[PDB]
Amino acid sequence: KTVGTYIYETLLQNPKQKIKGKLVRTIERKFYKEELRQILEKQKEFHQELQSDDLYNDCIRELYRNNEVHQLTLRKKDFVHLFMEDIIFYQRPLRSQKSSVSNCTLEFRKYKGENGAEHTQYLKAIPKSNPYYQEFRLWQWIFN
Amino acid sequence: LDKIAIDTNILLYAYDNRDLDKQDRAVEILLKKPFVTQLVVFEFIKVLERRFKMDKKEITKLTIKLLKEVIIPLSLHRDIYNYSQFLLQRYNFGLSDILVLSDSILNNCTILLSEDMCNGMIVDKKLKIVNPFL
Amino acid sequence: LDKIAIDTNILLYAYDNRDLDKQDRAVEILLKKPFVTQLVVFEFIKVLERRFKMDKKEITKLTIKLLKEVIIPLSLHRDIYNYSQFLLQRYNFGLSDILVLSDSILNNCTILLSEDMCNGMIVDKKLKIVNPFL
Amino acid sequence: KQHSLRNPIVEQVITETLRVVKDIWLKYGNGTKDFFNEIHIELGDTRYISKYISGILSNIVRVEDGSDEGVNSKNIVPGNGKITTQLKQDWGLNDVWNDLILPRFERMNQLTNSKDFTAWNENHQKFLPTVPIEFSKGFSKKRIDHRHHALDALVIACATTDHVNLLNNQSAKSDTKRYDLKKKLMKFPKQFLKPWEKFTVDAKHNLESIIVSFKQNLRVINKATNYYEKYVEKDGTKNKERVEQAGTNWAIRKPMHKDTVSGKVDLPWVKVPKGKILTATRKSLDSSFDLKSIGSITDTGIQKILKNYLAFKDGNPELAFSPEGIDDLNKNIEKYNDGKPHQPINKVRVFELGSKFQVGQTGNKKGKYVEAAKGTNLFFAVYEDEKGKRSYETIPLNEVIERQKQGLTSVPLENEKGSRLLFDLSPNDLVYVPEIDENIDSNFVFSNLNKEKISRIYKVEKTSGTECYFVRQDIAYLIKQYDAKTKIGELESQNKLQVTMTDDRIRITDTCVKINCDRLGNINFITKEKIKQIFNEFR
Amino acid sequence: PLNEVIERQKQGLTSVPLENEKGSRLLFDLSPNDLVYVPEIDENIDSN
Amino acid sequence: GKGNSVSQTAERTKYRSVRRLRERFLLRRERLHRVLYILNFLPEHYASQIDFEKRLGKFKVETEPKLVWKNTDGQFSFLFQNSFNEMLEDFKAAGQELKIPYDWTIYHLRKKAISQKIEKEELAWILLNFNHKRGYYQLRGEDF
DNA sequence: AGACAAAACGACGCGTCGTTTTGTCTCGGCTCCCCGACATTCTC
RNA sequence: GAGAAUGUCGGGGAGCCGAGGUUGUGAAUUGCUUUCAAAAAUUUUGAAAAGCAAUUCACAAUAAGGAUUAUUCCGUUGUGAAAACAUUCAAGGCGGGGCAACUCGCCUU
Ligand SMILES: [Mg+2]
Ligand SMILES: [Mg+2]
Repeated sequence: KTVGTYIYETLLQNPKQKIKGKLVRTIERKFYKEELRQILEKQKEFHQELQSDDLYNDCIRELYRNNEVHQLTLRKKDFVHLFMEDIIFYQRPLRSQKSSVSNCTLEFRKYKGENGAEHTQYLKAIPKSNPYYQEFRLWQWIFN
Repeated sequence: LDKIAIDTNILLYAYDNRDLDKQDRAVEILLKKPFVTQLVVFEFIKVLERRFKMDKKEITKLTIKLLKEVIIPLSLHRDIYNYSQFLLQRYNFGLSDILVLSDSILNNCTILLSEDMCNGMIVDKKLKIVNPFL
Repeated sequence: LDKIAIDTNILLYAYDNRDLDKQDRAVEILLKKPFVTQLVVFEFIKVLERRFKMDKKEITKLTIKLLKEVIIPLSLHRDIYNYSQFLLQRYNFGLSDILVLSDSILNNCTILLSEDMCNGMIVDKKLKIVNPFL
Repeated sequence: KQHSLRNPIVEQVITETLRVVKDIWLKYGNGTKDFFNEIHIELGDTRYISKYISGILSNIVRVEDGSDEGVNSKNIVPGNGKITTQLKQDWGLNDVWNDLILPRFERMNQLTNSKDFTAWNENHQKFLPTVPIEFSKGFSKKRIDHRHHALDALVIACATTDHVNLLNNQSAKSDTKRYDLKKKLMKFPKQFLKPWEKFTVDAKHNLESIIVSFKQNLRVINKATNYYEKYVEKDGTKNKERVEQAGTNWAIRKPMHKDTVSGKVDLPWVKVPKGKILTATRKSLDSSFDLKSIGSITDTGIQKILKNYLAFKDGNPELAFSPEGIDDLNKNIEKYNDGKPHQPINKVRVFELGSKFQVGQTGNKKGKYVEAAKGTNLFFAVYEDEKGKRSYETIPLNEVIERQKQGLTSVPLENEKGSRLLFDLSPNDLVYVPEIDENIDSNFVFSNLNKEKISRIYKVEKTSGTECYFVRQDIAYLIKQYDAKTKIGELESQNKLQVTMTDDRIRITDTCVKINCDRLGNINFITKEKIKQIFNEFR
Repeated sequence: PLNEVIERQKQGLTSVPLENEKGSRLLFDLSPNDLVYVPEIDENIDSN
Repeated sequence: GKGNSVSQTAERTKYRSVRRLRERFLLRRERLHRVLYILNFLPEHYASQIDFEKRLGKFKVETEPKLVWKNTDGQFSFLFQNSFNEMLEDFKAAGQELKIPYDWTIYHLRKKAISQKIEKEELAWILLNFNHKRGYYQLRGEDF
C-alpha cells in the first residue's frame, strides 16, 4: 500500500509512534511520485476543475508568460504532468563543466572585440574517447 | 511621534517683516520647539552679521535668547564628516546643506523644514524635506 | 605643559604654495597634533569652496583625513554663546573670532596661533595669542 | 588567479612571499634592475614550494648573457637542514638563541617555584633553558617564537654555493681535491670561518631588534555582484539574458553568529541581573545531569520527578541516566511523580543567564537568540574623558556592519559619556606598553626603538566586554599550556594575559599606545613630509 | 554647590552647566520656592 | 597534515548550497500557491493573505498563515471537521482512543485520496505536504 | 533656634576585577572539471 | 631538463539532491509553580488564568538582509580604497539530440 496509508496504519496501531525522522526518514522518490499520481488521477474524476482546459491553459500562461515554446509544449499535457513532472518533482540537471575544460597549447584563434583590441580565444582539448585521438595515441604506440 | 528639525531659512523668514505671511508661517514653525543644528545657528549668525550688518551684541543676545527659550540645539555629532561624505556620492546639494542634513539625520530627526532643498524628497530613507510656507 | 589651539589661518597657509615659508612653518605647527575647533574646520570648508573652488568630494576627503590623523578636533562647548558674549564687552574682535577664542578657552586651551587677532594679547588672563610665522 | 595551486595554504604563502619581495625591493633598491645579486631559498607536503617559488623567482636573478639557462637560475641555491643546523651550532646562533629565550624559562621557574626549567652547565658555565620530561611531549625551543624564521633566513643567506656543495657532496674520493674548500671555509676540519668578524654580535643586535608583522583580516562587508537570468524586451522581441542587480547590496565576510539558537524564558524563581536575560535550549537528558544541572532545567515538575529518580538511584546520574535508566524512568513514571501520570521525558529545556541577541527583526526571527561567533569580536574601543581616565568597550559585529554600511568608521569616535576615543584595537594589532616612569602623551619619535622599547611590544589576541588579552609579539607557542589539573601555565588559564608578563604586572590597556608597522616590520608615524603630502596629493 | 555657581556667573555663563559629564542635555534647574507640575501616571507630558 | 575540509571556501560553498536548496523549495511552494489560487482551491481565510500581484505567491509581510487553522476573533478553529470525525471513527473501530491531535487528519486524507472523493482544500494541503517531503532520487538513474 | 546638610544606617541587592571553567550543528548520495606526486616508453 | 602516451595514489573547485536538529505558531493529552477562586479540617479538595514544560502532528524560519518572476539568484572566498573588482562574458556560419525549450560538436575572424 502507499506510504501515506502505511504511515496511517502504523499510527493506528501505535499512536505514540514518531513519524518524522523515526518511522519514515528517507524513501525512494518513486513512492511519493506514485502516491501523488494515484491521488491525482483518483481525485480527477470527481473535480471538474481538473478537466477544464481553460483553467489548465490559465495556469500554463501564468506560470510561463514569457516562454511561449514551453507553453506550446505543456498545452498537450494535463494537470498530472504539470503537478508532478513540472512543479514538485522537477530536478535540475548538473551545470555544464565544458567551460572548465583545458585548452590546447598550439591552436589559437584571433579576433577583434568592440574595444578595437585584438585578443585570442583558446581551443578546447580533445576528449580521449574520441576515435581520432584513439588513432593519434595508438599510432604513437606503433612508432614507439 | 516625529523629531522635527529646521534650518536657517525658517529663522530668516521669521526675522523679516517684509513678507508677513512667510514670517507667520515661520513663527508657528517655531512654537512647537523644533530641533535645530549648531551649523544652522552659525549660518544664522553669519547672515545677521553680513547681510543685515547688525551689531554683535544684539545678535548674540538674540541667539542666546532663542537657544534658551525657543529652539533646542542639537549636539554636534562626531560622525558628521564621514556621513556627509557618504551622502555626497548619491546626492548633489551644496555641501553646507549636506552637512545640515547629515547632522539632522545623525540626531534622529524625522522631518526637516526648508525652501531651497527640493521639498518632499527622501534623504537615505531617514528624513524628508518639507516646504511649510506653501 | 600647555594646550595648543589653532585657527583657519594656519591650515590655509599650510595648503597654499606661493608662501613656502608660511606653508613650512604651518606644517611643523601641525606636527605637534594641535587641537582644533569645529568652527575652524567649518570656515576651512567654506574658504576651500569659495577661495579655492575645490569640488565637494575632495574637500570632504581631505577634512576627514586631517581630522583623523593630523589635527585633533575639540567638542563644541555648550557655553560657547554666553562666554562669547562675555568677551564681547571687553574685547574688540570680529564675532567669528570671538567664537573661536570662546571655544578654545572653554576647552582649556592656553595658546592660540594665527596671523591676525592682536599678536601677544592675553584674553581673560587665561589664553594667549601667538603669531608663529614671525 | 585564485585556486591555481594545491591548496589555499601554499597559495597564501607564495602570494605573501611575492608581496614581501616586492616591498623589500622598493624599500632597499627602489625597484631598479638586478638589485638582488643572488637569492637563497629554503623550506625546513611543503615540498610543493621548493620548486614553484624557485621557478617564479628565477625571473629576477636570471642572467640574459646565455650562461644561466634552465628551469631555474643558477643563482638560486636551495639548501638543507644539515647546513643550517651545523652553521647555527658552529657560529653561535644557537647560543644567542638560548640567551634570547632563557628569561621566559626563568619566568616559568619562578612561577612554578622550582629550578627544573633551567639547567646549569660548566662547559659553558651558564644556565641553559630546559623542560621537565613530563612537560616534554613535543616541546621545541625554536618553535615557541616567531623570529626564528628570520634567524633561519639569515643563516641561509650567508651560506654560499660552495658551502652547500661541500655539505651535500662531502664524499670527495680524495682528500686533496676538496681540501681547498676545507681550508677556505673551515678553521684548522673543526669549525667554519665566520662571514665577517662581527657576525655574531651583529646577528644578536638584529635578532633582539625585530618586530613581527601579523597579517590582518578585518573584512566585515564587501560589494557583491548578482547576475540573474531574465526575459528582456529588445527590438520588439523577448530574449533571455543575464541582468545585473539594481540598488546596493553588501556581502558580510564574517560568520554573523553561532549556529545554536536559544529561546527567551522568564522564571519567577530566579533573579535576573539588569542587562542580562534567560535563554533556554532543548538538550538530551543523559549521564552528565547532576544536581546542579538538574536544577538548571527550566521545568519544575521535571526537576521534581528527576531528582526523585536520582535519589532512587543513590544519587548516581550515570546509573540513573543511562539509556536503560532513562527507559526505566519512562516506563515507571508514576513511582517518581507521586503516582501522578506524566508523558515520557527524553529532552529537556535547560536555561542559561547571559547576553544573547536577537538574530533579526522580521517574522519569528525576533524570537531567535544567538551568541557571537568565534573570532568575530574584532574591534576594542579605548576612549578618554576630559579628566584623563581610560574607558574600554567591545563593539559587536552587528554595529560594525551597520556603521560600515553607512560609510562611517567601524568604531564610534565617542562613547555615551562623551569621552573622546583614543583608538580601536583588533586581533594581531601591535601596541607599545611604556614603563611606569615614562609619560607617553606626545612621544612619537619611533626611530630610536631599542631593545627595551621593543621588548615592551604586545600583540592583541582576543577581547570580551572590557577585557583585552595580549601576548608579547615575539611569542608563538608557550613553554607549557594550561591544564585544569595542575592549574599552571605560561600565561595562566587563558594562555594570554590582560597584563604584562614582567614583574610590575601592569594593566596593558591602561597605558598602551597603538602602533603601525608595514610588511617589513618598520614603524609608521606622522612626519612633516607626510603632513605635506596628505594635502599635496590633493594639491 | 555655590562655588562653581560663583565662578560660572563670574565668567558670564549660566548658573548651571547645560550638560553633565555624560553629555546628557540639561532639562532645567530647580531652586527653593520653584514650582513644578507633576503629571499623572498615565499622562505623557513631553511637549504639552 | 591529514586533511579534513581544510578550506573556508568549502564551508562557504556548503552554506551556499544549503541556502540554494532552501530557496528552491520556497520557489516550488510559491508556484504551488499561484496554481492552486488559479484553480480556486485555497480557502478564503488562507488565500486572502498571500500576495499574488507584486510578490507572486509570497505571504503578506508580518504574517504566518496556516492552511488548517482558521483564526476568528483571536480563536483558532479546525476546518476539516468531518474528515476528523471519520478518522476518529476509524480509531474507535480500531479501539485505541477517542482524543487525538487534529493535524493527524492529513494521513487519513492521504489514505482516503487513493480511492475516494475528498474536497479540494484537502488536496491542496496534500500537494503542499508532498512538496515538503520529496524523497531521495539519483539524477542519472541507470537501473542496475 | 530652627530648619537645612549631610552623615549614619540597616537594609537587601548588586557588582568586584581576577580567575577559572564551559560551550562550540550532523550526517547521506552522486557528477564533473582542474592540478600535483610517484611508475614505464619514445623523441630533442 | 622538456614533450607526448599509458597506469597508480592524492588534493582543490564547482554542481544536482536527501534526512534530522533548533527557534516560533496552532492543536491533542498530562504535569510543576503562583495567583484568583470556592468547599472542608495553618492544612486538604474544586473551577479559571498566567509562567515553565513534557509526548505526537501540521506549519513558519534556518546566517541579519536585497533582487527578480527566470521553473534565475546574491549573502561566511581572495585582492585592496577605486566600496572598485575576480570567481559567468564576442561575432557568425556549418552541424548532431530530442514534444521543444535547451544541450553538444566543427569551421573563419
Ligand atoms: Mg543652506
Ligand atoms: Mg577669523
